Amino acid sequence: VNSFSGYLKLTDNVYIKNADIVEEAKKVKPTVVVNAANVYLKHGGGVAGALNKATNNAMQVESDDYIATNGPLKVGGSCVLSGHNLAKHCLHVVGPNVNKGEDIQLLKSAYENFNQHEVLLAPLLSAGIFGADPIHSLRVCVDTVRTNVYLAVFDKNLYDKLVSSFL
Ligand SMILES: Nc1ncn(CCC[C@H]2CCOC2)c2ncnc1-2
Ligand SMILES: Nc1ncn(CCC[C@H]2CCOC2)c2ncnc1-2
Repeated sequence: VNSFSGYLKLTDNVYIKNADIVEEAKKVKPTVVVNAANVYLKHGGGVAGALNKATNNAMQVESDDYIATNGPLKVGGSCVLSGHNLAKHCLHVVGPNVNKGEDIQLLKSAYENFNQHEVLLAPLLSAGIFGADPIHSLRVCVDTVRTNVYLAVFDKNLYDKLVSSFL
């Protein structure tokens, strides 16, 4: 049993809810919240900007030190950092950004990072300002992630479309 509430079950391991990933993290304090990161961990907008704002910029300060030591992530890669006031840990995952011309085949590699964690609260990778089709992102998630993932879909309109169209 876990603390996640109000989710619709899509498969054995994937659950979905119309929710802002930030308010959900604040309520649950999950072991792992996933950030929709870029390779520079520059948390300007989208899910990353919202998560970072909720940490009072502490996520960005920690991230700048990580990049100064390690250099940029790979598209499709990840790193584990603090979850600050939102979660125990934040898994920063880089999905391909279609609005920068990155290979959408890298979306599967991105979701494979989730398999290193038994339970996660996550957004749909490469959705929103990363420019991918969220229906596609949900299909790759279901077909790639084997651990238990609780997806927070911000847009109510999109949430209803994802559920209604799910095979
Ligand atoms: N502000 C900064 N940003 C980036 N780097 C590169 C770090 C690369 C890693 C990779 C292997 O070990 C070092 C910096 N070095 C010093 N200051 C830096
Ligand atoms: N605070 C937040 N800001 C942005 N997004 C992503 C918005 C993109 C669309 C497409 C997939 O889901 C919504 C969030 N998702 C959950 N919480 C979020």
